[PDB]
Amino acid sequence: AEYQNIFSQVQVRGPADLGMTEDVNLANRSGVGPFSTLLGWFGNAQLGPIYLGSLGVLSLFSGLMWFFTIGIWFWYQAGWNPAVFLRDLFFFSLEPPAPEYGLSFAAPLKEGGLWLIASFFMFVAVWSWWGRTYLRAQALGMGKHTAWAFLSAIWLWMVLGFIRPILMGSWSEAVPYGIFSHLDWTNNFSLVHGNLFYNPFHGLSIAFLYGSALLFAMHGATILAVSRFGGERELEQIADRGTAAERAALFWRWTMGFNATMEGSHRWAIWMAVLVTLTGGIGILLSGTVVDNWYVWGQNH
Amino acid sequence: DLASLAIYSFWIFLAGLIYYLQTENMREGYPLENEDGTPAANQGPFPLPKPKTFILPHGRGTLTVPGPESEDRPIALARTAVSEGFPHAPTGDPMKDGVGPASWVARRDLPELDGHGHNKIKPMKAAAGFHVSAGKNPIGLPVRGCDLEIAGKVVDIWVDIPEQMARFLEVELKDGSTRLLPMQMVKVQSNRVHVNALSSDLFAGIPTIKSPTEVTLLEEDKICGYVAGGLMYAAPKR
Amino acid sequence: ALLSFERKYRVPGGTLVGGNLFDFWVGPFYVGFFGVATFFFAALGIILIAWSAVLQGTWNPQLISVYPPALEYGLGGAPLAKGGLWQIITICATGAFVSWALREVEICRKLGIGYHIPFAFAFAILAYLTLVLFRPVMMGAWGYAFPYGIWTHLDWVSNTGYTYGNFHYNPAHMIAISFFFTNALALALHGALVLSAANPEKGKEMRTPDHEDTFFRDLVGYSIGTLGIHRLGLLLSLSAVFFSALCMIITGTIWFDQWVDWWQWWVKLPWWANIPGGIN
Ligand code: BCL
Ligand code: BCL
Ligand code: BCL
Ligand SMILES: CC[C@H]1c2cc3[nH]c4c(c3C)C(=O)[C@H](C(=O)OC)c4c3nc(cc4[nH]c(cc(n2)[C@@H]1C)c(C(C)=O)c4C)[C@@H](C)[C@@H]3CCC(=O)OC/C=C(\C)CCC[C@@H](C)CCC[C@@H](C)CCCC(C)C
Ligand SMILES: [Fe+3]
Repeated sequence: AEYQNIFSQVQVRGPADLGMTEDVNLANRSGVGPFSTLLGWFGNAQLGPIYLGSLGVLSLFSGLMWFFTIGIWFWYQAGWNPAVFLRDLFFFSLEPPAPEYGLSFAAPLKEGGLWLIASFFMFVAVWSWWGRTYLRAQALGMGKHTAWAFLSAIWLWMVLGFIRPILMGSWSEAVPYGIFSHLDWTNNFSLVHGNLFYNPFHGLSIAFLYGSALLFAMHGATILAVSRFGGERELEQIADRGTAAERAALFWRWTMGFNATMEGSHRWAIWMAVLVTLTGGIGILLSGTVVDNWYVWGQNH
Repeated sequence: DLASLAIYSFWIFLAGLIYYLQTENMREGYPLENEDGTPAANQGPFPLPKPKTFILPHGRGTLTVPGPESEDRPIALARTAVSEGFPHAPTGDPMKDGVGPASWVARRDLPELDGHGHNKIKPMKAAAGFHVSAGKNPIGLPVRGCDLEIAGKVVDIWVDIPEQMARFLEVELKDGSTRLLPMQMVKVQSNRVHVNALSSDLFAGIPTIKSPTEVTLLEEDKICGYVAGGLMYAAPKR
Repeated sequence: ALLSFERKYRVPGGTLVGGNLFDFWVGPFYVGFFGVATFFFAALGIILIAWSAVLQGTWNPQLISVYPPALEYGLGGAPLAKGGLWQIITICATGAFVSWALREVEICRKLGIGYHIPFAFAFAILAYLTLVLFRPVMMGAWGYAFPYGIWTHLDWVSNTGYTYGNFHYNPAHMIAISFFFTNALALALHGALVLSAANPEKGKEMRTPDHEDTFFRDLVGYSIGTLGIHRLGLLLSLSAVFFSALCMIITGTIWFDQWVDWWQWWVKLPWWANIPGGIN
């Protein structure tokens, strides 16, 4: 049993870490939460503190206002009966306004207005959280990478729920809120546009999605394999290359004939993942607005 | 047609991206060299990027890459063949000499610092409030190498203060001196700590540290280097 | 020929087969015994494909396709041009993948690192083997395996899925997709954290892992840690490919009806089956 660094053999605990103070307004950080020994076998045992400024409460609130909206509707659809609710949970669905109403905010509450309300709550939840992304990084003097990458996820989501429905002239074109129904939505979207397999942006997007699993498997495994020379201390291995970063480059270079740097590998990483939603959103955005049929479009590129 | 405009632009943007990425990944180890240290002829189709400079945080300096490259250390190996592409035989004891899978780099001879400028790693005994919170506490266990001989006893754990994690066991020898073993190379069991990499007689050979309450990056390399090397080089005695 | 710090690692030893016989590099590439294995199996495979090409009739890559024996051949051989070429290419691919791994193990022993990479690779090899060997065997025919062509294998993906309705309703295919998506989440996050530390605000100095922990706790109340994140990527990755193999191993074998209908077990539970209202 040669050991693998997948689970910790011994946990070690010290005084709670209240973290770095940079330009952060400490008035908004809570106090430390508890310490999970369970979590601790795999990563850090410490919960919190969390920073909750004004934008944080906004996000957390409208967010919470996005999830009760769908939930009263789901509860209605159950006829207020709790055993039905559980039974039919994946079946309930909050559908958007019918095609007759185009982009109007007119549609009755019980037949599309609730959709828009929840959507509204979601819109301000996601963008305010995006702000939070940038601002926590500013206060720490860090680069803006997290926010840029998160923007790429926002792009797909924006395009499905908001931009594409607008460009197509109606909210009926947007995605319902339900577990099964959003899946149906997806299958049907493909059927109606001549099969997304013919959409070259769909293919790219798969390429990066699979690519992400490939890269993160590679990366994670590589770092764990050189964790016997401190390889996970990636920032210092950036500033002063050790044997960990050398032995890792060189496994790849002996394997496939080229390699990364400790820093470089993270660039491959951010881009591999980000391109999933970058290409994905373009592909959706062009569907029905410019290409009614990917098969057909494909026959002429 | 707009969608074939989009896909064509994208392939172009993607070629530029691979270019950026691949050159970004040349800020170390390049230029390529012949087995004897001189610049190789075929450097590949990618040019080196324009230098960048990281500012280090604790009065600790700059790093600028690409930059002049050198091992800053003797490499006890010699060629075993008359042309490019073969193994280089250890000219001495490879464990002692720091070659092969016993290699270390000439990293800085100072310790890694936390965000507050303190030593990142301390022995637990000098780490205020720090204690084992779960799993078998190794302290006091005998340490056994791959010959199934006892090589000493655990006398503390060195802990990463900011990440609250075990990084080394400090082990005492018949001698009364101690060595660090990397936490990742030991198996803690209920009646012992087992070390498959090293045989009892190779413990004394583990590179030692100059101060008993801190380790420099240079020292960590030599130690980690040395114990990983034993998986190949202690294999006779295993 | 060498990275500037490479020489000190290029030592004899590590090999699993043949001692020093194949212990050498060609340019940057190490060469196992398993370097030879993978060249042989790969080259043979490629030749057999350039060939299966001329017998089906092209030299264009979006067209070239190689189909398994048709369903009637069961689990037995089939004339070269009528699917045996595929059978043999499959043997060759398995040949090259397993070697590539074993070669990886050899590189690991030489570098004195752990086996985590080739181990991870092994999950991919098992996904492939599920599609071309384990599923087809449990099913009676090489004909259920997918064919080797850029666009034709997508046809297969689509015919195989729609045979069970909307494949979304495969529950294990659901777990698996979660893992892929979460993985890409973690990958964007991991990359952006490390990078936003190493390339901070500008004129400013490199941040630290404490900064990285701090950023995450500020943002979401928790931070997994630089060891954790790499334990996590690995797990999320492999889990996704594991549940991928699970979702197809069970399809056409223990479950062969419309996947949507499977969920009827939940809704038909006695305590709430007959109660009225709701969707059902
Ligand atoms: C996994 C579930 C399905 C499947 C579903 C899909 C779907 C759905 C799609 C693809 C797509 C792809 N699939 Mg497929 N694919 C399957 C199994 C395979 C296997 C295999 C050996 O098992 C291979 C080699 C491929 C290869 C491919 C590529 C041609 C393409 C992009 C993959 C990628 O980037 O992944 C991540 C890997 C990397 C980023 C590493 C780079 C790998 C390179 C690009 C692969 C080159 C393969 C070469 C063309 C064929 C080998 C010939 C050699 C000379 C021997 N698929 C199974 C049957 N695959 C997409 C496509 O656009 O097709 C037109 C697409 O939409
Ligand atoms: C039969 C079904 C169709 C099909 C129809 C579609 C459709 C329709 C779409 C895709 C999309 C995708 N498909 Mg396809 N897909 C098919 C077949 C496949 C196959 C295959 C055959 O094996 C594969 C591997 C894929 C793979 C993929 C992905 C590459 C791509 C989604 C990227 C992503 O990360 O989304 C996940 C990421 C997001 C959804 C962004 C999330 C961002 C927001 C901001 C998160 C908000 C969180 C919110 C606050 C709530 C959280 C609560 C928290 C706990 C607090 N498809 C077939 C042909 N596919 C998407 C795409 O891009 O297409 C080009 C898409 O729209
Ligand atoms: C219309 C089609 C159906 C559908 C039918 C199927 C079918 C059918 C299958 C999947 C499978 C998958 N589907 Mg589904 N699926 C649909 C919609 C989706 C959607 C979506 C957004 O709607 C998503 C995200 C997914 C996602 C997924 C994944 C869980 C999985 C693909 C990855 C995998 O297994 O890789 C594992 C990786 C591999 C197999 C690659 C192996 C690589 C090998 C080992 C080495 C290759 C080396 C190469 C040759 C070398 C080249 C040379 C160098 C490049 C130089 N499906 C729709 C509803 N889906 C597949 C699955 O589960 O497979 C087990 C599967 O068979
Ligand atoms: C398990 C997690 C993920 C993963 C991990 C993973 N992949 C890996 C590794 C790891 C850890 C490696 O170490 C190894 C590597 O070297 O990466 C650079 C690798 C690898 N994964 C690769 C590809 C790959 N991985 C994929 C997926 C995944 N890999 C999972 C998502 C996919 C997908 C999703 O489609 C592909 C395409 C290669 C880049 C590399 C393995 C290279 C190799 O084995 O070389 C040997 C063989 C050849 C060079 C020649 C071709 C073989 C011939 C017999 C003929 C062709 C066969 C036939 C099946 C063609 C099919 C045609 C297609 C159109 C379908
Ligand atoms: Fe990393």
